[PDB]
Amino acid sequence: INVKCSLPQQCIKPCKDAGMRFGKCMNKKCRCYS
Repeated sequence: INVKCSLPQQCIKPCKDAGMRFGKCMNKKCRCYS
């Protein structure tokens, strides 16, 4: 899914359902990481 990009510190919103905390910004997309 096309999602904006941002640091893992401010990616909790898009990574709330996943229940993750960390993340990775790349390819104009933010990934959720445990």
